Amino acid sequence: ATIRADEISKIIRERIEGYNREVKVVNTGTVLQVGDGIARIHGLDEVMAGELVEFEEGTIGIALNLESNNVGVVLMGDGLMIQEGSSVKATGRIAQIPVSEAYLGRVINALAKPIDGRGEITASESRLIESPAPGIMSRRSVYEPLQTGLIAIDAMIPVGRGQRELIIGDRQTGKTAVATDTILNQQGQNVICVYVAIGQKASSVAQVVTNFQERGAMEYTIVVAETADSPATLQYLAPYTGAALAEYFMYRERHTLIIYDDLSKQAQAYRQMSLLLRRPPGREAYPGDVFYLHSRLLERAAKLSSLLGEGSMTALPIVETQAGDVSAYIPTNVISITDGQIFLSADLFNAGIRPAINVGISVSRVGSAAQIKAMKKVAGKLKLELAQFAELEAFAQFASDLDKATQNQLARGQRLRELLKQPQSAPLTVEEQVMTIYTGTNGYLDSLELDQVRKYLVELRTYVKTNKPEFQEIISSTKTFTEEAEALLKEAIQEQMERFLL
Amino acid sequence: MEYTIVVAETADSPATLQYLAPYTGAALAEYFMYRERHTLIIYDDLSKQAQAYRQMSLLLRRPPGREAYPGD
Amino acid sequence: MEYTIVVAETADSPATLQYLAPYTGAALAEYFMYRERHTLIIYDDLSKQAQAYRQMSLLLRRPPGREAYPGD
Amino acid sequence: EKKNLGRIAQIIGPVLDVAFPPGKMPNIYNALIVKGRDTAGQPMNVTCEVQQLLGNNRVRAVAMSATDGLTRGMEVIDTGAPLSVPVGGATLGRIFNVLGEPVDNLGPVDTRTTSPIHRSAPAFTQLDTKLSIFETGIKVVDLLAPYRRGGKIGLFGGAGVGKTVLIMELINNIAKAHGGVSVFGGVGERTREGNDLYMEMKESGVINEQNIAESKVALVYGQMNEPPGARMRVGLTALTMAEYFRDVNEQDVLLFIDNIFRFVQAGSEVSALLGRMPSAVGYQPTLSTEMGSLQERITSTKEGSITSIQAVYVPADDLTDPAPATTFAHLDATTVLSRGLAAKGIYPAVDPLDSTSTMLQPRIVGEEHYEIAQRVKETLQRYKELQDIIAILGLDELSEEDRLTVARARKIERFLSQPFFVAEVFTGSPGKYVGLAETIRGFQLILSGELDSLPEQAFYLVGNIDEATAKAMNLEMESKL
Amino acid sequence: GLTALTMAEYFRDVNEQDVLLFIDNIFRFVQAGSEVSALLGRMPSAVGYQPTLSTEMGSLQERITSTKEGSITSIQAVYVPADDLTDPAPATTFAHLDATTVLSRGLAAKGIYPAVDPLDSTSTMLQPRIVGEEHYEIAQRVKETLQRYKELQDIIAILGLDELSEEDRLTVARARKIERFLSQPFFVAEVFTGSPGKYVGLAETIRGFQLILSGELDSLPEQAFYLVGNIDEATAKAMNLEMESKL
Amino acid sequence: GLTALTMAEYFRDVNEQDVLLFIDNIFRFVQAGSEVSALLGRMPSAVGYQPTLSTEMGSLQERITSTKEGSITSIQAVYVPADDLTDPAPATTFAHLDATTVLSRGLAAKGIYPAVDPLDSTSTMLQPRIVGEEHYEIAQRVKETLQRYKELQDIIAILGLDELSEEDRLTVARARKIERFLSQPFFVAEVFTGSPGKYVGLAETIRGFQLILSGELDSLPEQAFYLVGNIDEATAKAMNLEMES
Amino acid sequence: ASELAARMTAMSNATDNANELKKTLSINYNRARQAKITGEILEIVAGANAC
Ligand SMILES: Nc1ncnc2c1ncn2[C@@H]1O[C@H](COP(=O)(O)OP(=O)(O)OP(=O)(O)O)[C@@H](O)[C@H]1O
Repeated sequence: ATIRADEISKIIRERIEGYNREVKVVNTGTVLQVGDGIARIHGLDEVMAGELVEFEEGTIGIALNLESNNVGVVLMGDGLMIQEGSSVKATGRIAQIPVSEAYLGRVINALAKPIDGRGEITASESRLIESPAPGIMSRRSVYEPLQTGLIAIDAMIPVGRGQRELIIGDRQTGKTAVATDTILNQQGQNVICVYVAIGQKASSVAQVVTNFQERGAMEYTIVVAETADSPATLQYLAPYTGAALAEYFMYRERHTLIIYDDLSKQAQAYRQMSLLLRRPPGREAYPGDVFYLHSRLLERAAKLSSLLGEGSMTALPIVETQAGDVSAYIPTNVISITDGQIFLSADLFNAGIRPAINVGISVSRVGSAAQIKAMKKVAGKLKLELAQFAELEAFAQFASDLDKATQNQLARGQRLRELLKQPQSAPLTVEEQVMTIYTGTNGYLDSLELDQVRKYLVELRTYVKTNKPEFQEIISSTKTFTEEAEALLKEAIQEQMERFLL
Repeated sequence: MEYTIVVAETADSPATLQYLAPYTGAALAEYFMYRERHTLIIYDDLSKQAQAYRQMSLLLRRPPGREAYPGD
Repeated sequence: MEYTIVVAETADSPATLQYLAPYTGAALAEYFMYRERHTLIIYDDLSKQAQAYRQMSLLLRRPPGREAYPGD
Repeated sequence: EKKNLGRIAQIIGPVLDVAFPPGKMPNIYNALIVKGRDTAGQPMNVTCEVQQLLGNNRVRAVAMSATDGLTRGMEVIDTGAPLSVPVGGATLGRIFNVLGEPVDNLGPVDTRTTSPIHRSAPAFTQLDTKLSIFETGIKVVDLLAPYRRGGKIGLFGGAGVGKTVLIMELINNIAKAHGGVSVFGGVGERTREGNDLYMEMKESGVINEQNIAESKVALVYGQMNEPPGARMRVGLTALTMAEYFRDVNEQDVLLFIDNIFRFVQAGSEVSALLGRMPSAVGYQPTLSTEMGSLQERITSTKEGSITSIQAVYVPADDLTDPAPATTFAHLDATTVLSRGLAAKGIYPAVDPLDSTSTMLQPRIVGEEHYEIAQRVKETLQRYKELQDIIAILGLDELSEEDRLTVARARKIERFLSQPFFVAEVFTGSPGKYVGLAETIRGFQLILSGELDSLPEQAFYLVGNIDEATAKAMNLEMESKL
Repeated sequence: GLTALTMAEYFRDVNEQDVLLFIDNIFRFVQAGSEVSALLGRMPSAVGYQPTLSTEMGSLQERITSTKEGSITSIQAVYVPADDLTDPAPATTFAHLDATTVLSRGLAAKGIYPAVDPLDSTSTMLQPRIVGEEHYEIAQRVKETLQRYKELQDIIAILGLDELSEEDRLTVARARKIERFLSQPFFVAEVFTGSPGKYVGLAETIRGFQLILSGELDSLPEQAFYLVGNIDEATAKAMNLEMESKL
Repeated sequence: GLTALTMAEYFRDVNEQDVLLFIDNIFRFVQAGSEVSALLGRMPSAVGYQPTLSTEMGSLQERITSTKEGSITSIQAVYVPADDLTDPAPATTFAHLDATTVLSRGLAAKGIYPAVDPLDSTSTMLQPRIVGEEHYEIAQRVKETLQRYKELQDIIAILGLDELSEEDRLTVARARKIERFLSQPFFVAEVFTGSPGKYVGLAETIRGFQLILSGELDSLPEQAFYLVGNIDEATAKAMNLEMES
Repeated sequence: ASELAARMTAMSNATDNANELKKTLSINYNRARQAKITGEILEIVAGANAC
């Protein structure tokens, strides 16, 4: 560059005073050209590529790209109140973050700083940001299930602990209710969740953290929140720091669940952070590096084997398909990066189905291996039932017919699909959803109204556990839906059909 | 034609003059408007005028935006 | 085959060679065209020649144009 | 702040790169005024904002007024803080450009209390938990698609369709019902329409010619004459002029922005002028961060909500392209004003069917409100379906089961039209303000079916349900003659 | 282009005679400017041409004006690149060109040569006081009939040819006969058609279009109008075609 | 990619075996080139990639050649980005590859796995001397059927199926039967869903396609061939389908 | 009456199907417009510097 950044008059005076003289500046650098969130520093030759440099005001800067003289850094805070000529200092730790089990419940501002204000969290650091993702030998095939809570998801598109699974959708159609439902259902079985929100209007994330606080999940969850009004580098770093803050609990043999929120907004923060650098972009002006981005981000979320302790981190990123087009750039990118897709369609959520999951497109690459030995048979039968119903509804038989549906499969398929809708943020337990899936699966209840199958099954749910703890014990201990469980469930739902009739 | 100043700018006029023509006619009609007379200025091909501004600004090394039209 | 030269250029060639291959063929047929024989040249993937010339004239910092192709 | 004497080295278009002594440089977004000179002989100062630092003590700054005639090396003076906008009770009624000088020519504004343009975000200990909806004062809005108190609102409708009477009614109703106060902040407002709005305000009593600082609007007008720096920062000026209102008086402040796409267009101009590499379709790279800084300070803090209403002009009518996309990521309630409804005369012309709000859900509004709202929308859907077929068959020919649906849908579409507190100047109708309780009970009475025999025109241009029955019995009393 | 312009400008300054210059592929006079401008340091404009597209294109196409010593009639054959009608290199030439004749690939698709668009090929000389009232009314009726055919193309394409209106079916048959009849067998294109070239003045084709669109001879077969010099030639071709149909 | 290629090249060139290397997502190689040559200072190219997207990937593809010692049957799951083949990074892949199969997202959206597009998937080996005249003629006929289906897709758009005449309706029914039959429950997709895998040889699928294209199997509905292997098993599936009703 | 009602249900199916087609084609046209304009701007800006 003809206009080289380390050619300020004041700075080149420092070099011109000593040609081949007394030793260089070891860890003292003067900031210069601190503009588009990317400060540059003269000297500071001790800085490791990736070292975490500091400033005078107290703002933190990752030192990504050190050129010949200017060690260009990426300051994480706002670069507003920094003036040129200010001194900087590295600290000799490669992009670390203090992390501990005191974070469970806090609201972190992507720099391991609590933004709730009520106290400063202490820690034993032990953790880097850009750590190596677990190797191919350290990972094990996903086998343990994850009680997602939503009937549709945990029935047909199963999420397994250690299996990244994006929930791609459209704007203003769920995905945050779906993510918070997955977090909320993890009340009983211990997981150290991390709900890292990248692009969220601050009122939405405040509402979500308050909903957590009142429904109790704040005993474990970690809201690494970054507002939409945050410097682009913080919206870029927040999922990496969330992944490190959940990886600290993944390495010590404990299942975790991280949820990147609006991962399209994170890639949007990166295209901002790079088009300010004027590095060349690709399709839709993303700088092309978004794949390596979502690689460092999403390949460090899987189940480590028994060697390093059987830990896990499902990733559940939320790419917001702004277009409604699956074949955009960054949704296609994250679909290639993740182990499946849970498609939250827009037209269905406008049409009423509250978890807008449509199983036609939404598939889980971990498949039925991640489900329970109990739910696998009945969920396979239910998926085939929904295939039949989807055909019979999307296609002909509006005229009565040769095959004359609504008398073979159409009524039961409508009942099943209108059973799949959950209430807003009311997750179903494991045995509850197994019985609910079974009910419409083999065609037990077919001659109710399709209006209020939910309004019957609320009563059925409230009744079955209070009447027959044998069912809950069968599902809780053996984890297998026995024929004996089928029989006792038949009797329970018979008595509830009585209590409903009267 | 008694009352209509036809500010003509041929195409071989340089980029500056095609850029300046609407401003010239605006400065004439502005005087006539300030002295109580209702006017009516009819520009011709603002596509062509902003295209001439595009030319002169891309020559003048100003950074271009959408459709290579300059910033302003 | 006794009459058909084949100027063959692989993919592993430096992009100078995929730029010179059709010129090599054209001149080798030009000799026969001045030898009165009604020769015939067939280029294969002439998109690939312009693509390798794009490779060249973009590795020379000569500025690109439409579809990131170089100028001439 | 201090005489940070600098030279205006480079002047490209609006952008004017200034230099400084090596020690003291204003930080980013720090307003600096040049001690400029007019070619007519007046030392006119055009104010500027440092948008990008360029290293060699030279801060590239955009200009909030025309740079035509700015001499290179003219003394530029720092202010040490962002553009000091004269907030307070004083700025209640007058028209302001971005730097905060009253351009209506009435009088100088008391600059006693001034907050900077760039005050940062409020944290989560500041933002409010409960998601209370906003009882505006229009029956259509506060039944079918409620506006979120503390949240964003989008008026997709065009101009002339009735946007000005709608915003006037909203301002008068916020002054009347709550303790609130409105701040119209038109960004890139075309000065003809700006004067149209100002004169309609003055003729509506919303603001008083004679009584300033008791008015109910703080007009901040981004003209289009001004360089792209000004009609971009007018949004933030409105934001802080309303934020001081909420954080000094604890009142439900309104904030009307003219088209967010016009703000985003101004941002695109200013970024292309700065030369930073343009992003997708051509809006700036820092599009999401910029407009998030604009629209995240609009949040219900624990002092009092700053609920705003933002026009949105989608380009070529697609919500896909980034600027409407990064806007609709923010918007919490979107209500389109319909030209066909306006031509019919169902004022307000808000489309009852296509207007949607994320706040309509039951745990937010109330189970009864969500149920009656869903049933009203399903009834209006039935009516939009059968409007195809009553053209052919007629009301009596089709089934009497949903002929009642057609009749109730007529009664609903008529009941939605509210006589405003501003339409009096056009027709003399006195105007009725309708809270949520009244319209809820009235719509339950209409849709349930108690009022199946009342004439349709007894529901048109009426307020509560009791007043509607009063209009009906009035027509009955005149039916004898 | 400027060399040809200098020859014409001499023939219009000195010999005072109306010189007819032909330029073909004038778009190359902008493409070469692009290829040198990119190198010259001048920044790129829209889709990839030079920044001084308008000034250079005008600097050529403004010197061609009848200048009170003679009249330089010129016919530039612009190359609309890849049928990009919005491309700047033809878009700035549409401003300078009086009698634009937009030839369309979609009309050479069905073989109608020349593939001049009957709609878009428009002229500043189709005003009635300039051309003749009969000429103007017949051109108006032909262009309106072709616009009707283009608007009924979609109805024809999907919903069956018969399901449109019956008077509009008359308009469709009339439009078909018109858009075939406006095909000319050229003398220089005799090698591509195989048919001998036929020259027809304005009067004969005017009288032909009158009786064609007037519905009076709407009974001939369609191929009797295609690639035909004149209306009487079309009537004779209908005889020949109906004879060789049965025979 | 280069180290996989060298590993296979040592076992082909030296020890003379029929080495297979299944380089997965060779597009990621070109995208890594895009990363490095955006950061290496080299000038940018078409839409985002390096300038040498047809010489670095040329170096990867051209070293995989069946030499006189051994042959390298390589499979490369090249990944079109954003679902458009006209992209340059798989466009330069099309020129090098000779058994190109395009896995369109349409067929996987409809549920037909594998989603190999039947029109677009072509080969250099679909030749008379190479595969026999019968295989060639059947391939031509099924390509014709699917192409006419995709060409009157614009008519089984806005209008209905019943707008077609008899021959169009029959070729549409045949195309639906074929497009369904082109699905197969894989031997490794048993984890996702579907039946256990059915290995299908050429001599068995060629007979099923003779059968379907001879119109002799018109009595069967479309759901008979969906996710089945051999055509005798397809007919058995239809028989059990009618038994189950 | 039966023929005209068959034609009418064909028209209703065709109109709703063309509505679906118009929506999907508008989506394709919008992503095509964004892709075209973005590619244009990348051409222009990347050819501006030519360092
Ligand atoms: N299953 C559901 N049932 C009822 N209401 C729902 C459901 N899911 C979401 N909502 C409503 O949607 C609102 C939350 O928005 P939603 O989760 O739909 O999109 P979002 O995730 O906020 O959008 P973005 O992805 O841009 O953040 C809540 O007010 C809630 O009432």
